[PDB]
Amino acid sequence: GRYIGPVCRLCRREGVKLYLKGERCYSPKCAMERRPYPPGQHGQKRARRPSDYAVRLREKQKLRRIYGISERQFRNLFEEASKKKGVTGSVFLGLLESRLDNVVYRLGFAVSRRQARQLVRHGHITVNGRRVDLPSYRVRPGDEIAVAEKSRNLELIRQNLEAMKGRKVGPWLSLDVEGMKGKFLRLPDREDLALPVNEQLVIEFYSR
Amino acid sequence: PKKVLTGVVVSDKMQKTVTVLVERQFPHPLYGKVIKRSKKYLAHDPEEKYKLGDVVEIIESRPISKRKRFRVLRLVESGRMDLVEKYLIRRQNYQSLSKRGGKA
Amino acid sequence: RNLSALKRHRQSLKRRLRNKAKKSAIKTLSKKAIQLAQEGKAEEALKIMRKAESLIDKAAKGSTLHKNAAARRKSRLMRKVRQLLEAAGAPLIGGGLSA
Amino acid sequence: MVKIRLARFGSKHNPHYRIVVTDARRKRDGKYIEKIGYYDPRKTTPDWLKVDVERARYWLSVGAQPTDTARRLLRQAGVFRQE
RNA sequence: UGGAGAGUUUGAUCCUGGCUCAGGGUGAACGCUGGCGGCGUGCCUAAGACAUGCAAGUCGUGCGGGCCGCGGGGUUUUACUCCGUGGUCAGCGGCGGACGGGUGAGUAACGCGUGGGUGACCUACCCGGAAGAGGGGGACAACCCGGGGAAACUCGGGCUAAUCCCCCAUGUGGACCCGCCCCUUGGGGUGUGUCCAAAGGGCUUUGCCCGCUUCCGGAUGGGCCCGCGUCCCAUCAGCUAGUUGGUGGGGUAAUGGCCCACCAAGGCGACGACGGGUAGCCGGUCUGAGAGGAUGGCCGGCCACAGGGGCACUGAGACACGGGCCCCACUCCUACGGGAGGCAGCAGUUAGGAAUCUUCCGCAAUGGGCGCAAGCCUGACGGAGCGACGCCGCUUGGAGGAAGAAGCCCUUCGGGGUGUAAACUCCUGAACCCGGGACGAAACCCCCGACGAGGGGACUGACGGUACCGGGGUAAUAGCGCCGGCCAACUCCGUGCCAGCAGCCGCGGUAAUACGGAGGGCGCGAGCGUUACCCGGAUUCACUGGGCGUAAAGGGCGUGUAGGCGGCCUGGGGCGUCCCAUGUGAA
Ligand SMILES: [Mg+2]
Ligand SMILES: [Mg+2]
Ligand SMILES: [Mg+2]
Ligand SMILES: [Mg+2]
Ligand SMILES: [Mg+2]
Ligand SMILES: [Mg+2]
Ligand SMILES: [Mg+2]
Ligand SMILES: [Mg+2]
Ligand SMILES: [Mg+2]
Ligand SMILES: [Mg+2]
Ligand SMILES: [Mg+2]
Ligand SMILES: [Mg+2]
Ligand SMILES: [Mg+2]
Ligand SMILES: [Mg+2]
Ligand SMILES: [Mg+2]
Ligand SMILES: [Mg+2]
Ligand SMILES: [Mg+2]
Ligand SMILES: [Mg+2]
Ligand SMILES: [Mg+2]
Ligand SMILES: [Mg+2]
Ligand SMILES: [Mg+2]
Ligand SMILES: [Mg+2]
Ligand SMILES: [Mg+2]
Ligand SMILES: [Mg+2]
Ligand SMILES: [Mg+2]
Ligand SMILES: [Mg+2]
Ligand SMILES: [Mg+2]
Ligand SMILES: [Mg+2]
Ligand SMILES: [Mg+2]
Ligand SMILES: [Mg+2]
Ligand SMILES: [Mg+2]
Ligand SMILES: [Mg+2]
Ligand SMILES: [Mg+2]
Ligand SMILES: [Mg+2]
Ligand SMILES: [Mg+2]
Ligand SMILES: [Mg+2]
Ligand SMILES: [Mg+2]
Ligand SMILES: [Mg+2]
Ligand SMILES: [Mg+2]
Ligand SMILES: [Mg+2]
Ligand SMILES: [Mg+2]
Ligand SMILES: [Mg+2]
Ligand SMILES: [Mg+2]
Ligand SMILES: [Mg+2]
Ligand SMILES: [Mg+2]
Ligand SMILES: [Mg+2]
Repeated sequence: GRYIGPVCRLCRREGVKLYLKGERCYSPKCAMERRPYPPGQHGQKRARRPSDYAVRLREKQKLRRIYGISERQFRNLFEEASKKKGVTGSVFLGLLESRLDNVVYRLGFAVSRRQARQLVRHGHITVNGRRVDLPSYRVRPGDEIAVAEKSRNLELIRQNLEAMKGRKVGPWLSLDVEGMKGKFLRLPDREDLALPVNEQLVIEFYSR
Repeated sequence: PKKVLTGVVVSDKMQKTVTVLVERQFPHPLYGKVIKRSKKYLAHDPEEKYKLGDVVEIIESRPISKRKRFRVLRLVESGRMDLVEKYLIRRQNYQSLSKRGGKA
Repeated sequence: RNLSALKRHRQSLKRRLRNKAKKSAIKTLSKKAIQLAQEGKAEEALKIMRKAESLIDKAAKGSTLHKNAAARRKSRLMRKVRQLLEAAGAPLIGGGLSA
Repeated sequence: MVKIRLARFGSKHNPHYRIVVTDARRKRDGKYIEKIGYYDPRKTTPDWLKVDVERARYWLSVGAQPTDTARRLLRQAGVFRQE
């Protein structure tokens, strides 16, 4: 699964500006401009008061789609976030952000996270040493995350990483640019994230 | 430890044996009220000392016969017809309750 | 067919007879002792009782009886033999019983 | 007869034996009498063999015959002061 | 670290109340669809019947042989006979076949669970301690003749060995009766009397290894007894002659009415006896905020059964799944007299069914039986095979328009959608192709040392050239259900209470977002739907946590038995209740 289809149609079904096209987005075309109305032949009509249910579903879909993962796999994390100690709301995001495919997008190795899960599947990424071809691998703090030695000098790599020079990352990541590495420092806070979602809703949706 | 129950000799009508009624006072599983159940024990009485109406401690013992598995440890209090009467009348009412109310 | 652990079976039958005979001795030999005890034959009664206790402990040794089986069979013997010679007799032979 | 053997506890292609005293009649992986250590043939940890050496000499002192391939684990973890 | 509600009785309302929906679960099946691995899992029916193959043996270091050999002897030579060593076959004898593997039929029961009892007992092999083996005799198979039977097999006669059987002797010690003792259920002593021990093999042979005998402990395994717990029906209220108890005897390892002869007349029941229905119990499992409800499938413990019914033998242990006997019901052989079988062992076949797998590999690892060992046996087990049956991880990178003779839509060809969404801009490179290649395996054994002492560079891999690792490299499967409210998702055409849909309310009668297409949209994705069942919502059996003036519900009224319940004060007791310590609550 992992969707794999017209990405930018859902960029506007959900509503807010989504960044799954990578840097294809900043050039006025993550579908955002021109037509900010939902896909289909009914995109331009005034909708009605959505049931309190809808706005949960709609808010939860944003979160699932922004990290682009299976619902089957998405729900499995929410269970182990309520089961875990501490605030169930933010724990969840700490785990989404902890997924390796995302830690590669976050560390600006690939312009898109969607385009970055394929980067991992093809074993271009190491963790503390050994290769890892698993977008599901949960990075723990202290894990230095680097680019493959043999596979180092490549097309999208050389380009993407050079444009990352002169850029900083989240306070929970350090990065070495001229040696492509950088540890995973800390599980990010709710404040440390700029996510256009109200997770409290997303809990409410599953706590139905 | 061989268990030790205490109760009332409600029957002497046997050769070297006495029936001892033993009550147990326990709280109810779901409903919590305290309830009173009981059962009769056949106790081994050698020199047929313990007579009817007496209150004895019985003790778990090597088998003497079918279901007769207790020996009378020691006497506690002497006689008390009342305790037996409570038991006697319980069996009296049974004469009703049948297919009808006969002339008995 | 033919599992040659049926050798085991025919071997049992050989054994079955040995016990069956061994204790069929005790039966008709014990019976004799208490018979002579009920007439107060005393000397005969113990001369027979003595060899009957022996024949029991013997049968115990192997497999026929073993254990308390031989013991109580021995006890149920002497107990009865004595209580028959004590009905006017006096163990004046002094064979296999304590003074 | 009471023995000291290895009971299997890993998974498919992952042997994890567990060192137990048990009656020999009883099945391999059933209600054993007492566990006194573990074995890991793949040596995947720094401690791939452990055994309560005190208890071992108890059960030995009352005739627990150990398997030839479990004996070698005890000689190994110094259950006998051999030299 | 834990609790959501909605639709539906009305012209409208508030109650009451049922029905349905949203959640979680599955050893599932059915439809459409189907790429990859890993790990689990897989007759719920017929405990119906079963072809074929394999599934429990082993020991020549217990004993004597038979058959096919080969060699060395005694004789001048042959005949006759003596000794040694190969291969093979069964017999005698020891240990094991009572474990392991299978099932859920039966059982409402001390069967199971939990906690105790055993002065009421047993325990092969294993461990520790004390002591002992001297002398005689016997038999039955194998074999050797002979007879019966179609067969399965069976009968008579003769010989022989042993760690097979038996009589004497030794009595450390043990058992028995009877006593002077201490204990107190049959627990320990102690005296006189009687009674009972043994086996021999092996070598590098007079001193080592494996055995043998009696006894005391330990450990392990087990029998029996008791308290408590354990489904529904009262339209099942009375039940019971071994029935209940006693003295005595039988029997057992041991208690007991377990069994027998006599004597007494008891025992049980509304706190549910007796009868009937259903079911293997538990650890656990699903659900639930919890209290509770449902369940007992994999795995582990216990129990019961091995075509149905009954029975003993052997043994430390069996009422004995692959042992014996008898009856019955089947299926075979049958020379009609008779005989032969028992997959609920692993596969496998047929039947029934909506539905449930290979007649595969291996002794390498683990475990078990026997053996001094070498080794053997092991469908226990370790792997593989089939099935989206389950769980988890993973791929189908994605930057380019629109020509209906009955399927590219949107107002009678009209206004925009599909949608950045490619049959072709870059980039990485599942499949696939070359090469390396496992861990799992070190013991048993032989060497040095006190034939357990760091020496085994003895030998050992079914899985499997598999996994993993490195090099080469191709844009490379997407379905399914939904879109009237509950319930996320709306438009056109066809159809006119027809064809149909439908979980509940309901939609269709010519302008249908509800039927059937189409375009578009939502959900989920190697899966998606349907059916079936469990808990949930359901405070709808209300212990937490409901009710009865009119909604369902106060007995027509009384008298009173059992039971439930009980004013004020003081004192003893400590059953309920509370607290501390502790043993148990395996995995
Ligand atoms: Mg044999
Ligand atoms: Mg009405
Ligand atoms: Mg209406
Ligand atoms: Mg209304
Ligand atoms: Mg079945
Ligand atoms: Mg030979
Ligand atoms: Mg042989
Ligand atoms: Mg019944
Ligand atoms: Mg019990
Ligand atoms: Mg003969
Ligand atoms: Mg002998
Ligand atoms: Mg002698
Ligand atoms: Mg049943
Ligand atoms: Mg059958
Ligand atoms: Mg039978
Ligand atoms: Mg035996
Ligand atoms: Mg016997
Ligand atoms: Mg049986
Ligand atoms: Mg058998
Ligand atoms: Mg069989
Ligand atoms: Mg089978
Ligand atoms: Mg059929
Ligand atoms: Mg299979
Ligand atoms: Mg083995
Ligand atoms: Mg297997
Ligand atoms: Mg190795
Ligand atoms: Mg070997
Ligand atoms: Mg060594
Ligand atoms: Mg809606
Ligand atoms: Mg429909
Ligand atoms: Mg129309
Ligand atoms: Mg429609
Ligand atoms: Mg509809
Ligand atoms: Mg999946
Ligand atoms: Mg309820
Ligand atoms: Mg509830
Ligand atoms: Mg209430
Ligand atoms: Mg109500
Ligand atoms: Mg009315
Ligand atoms: Mg009314
Ligand atoms: Mg009234
Ligand atoms: Mg009162
Ligand atoms: Mg009061
Ligand atoms: Mg108290
Ligand atoms: Mg406790
Ligand atoms: Mg536990």
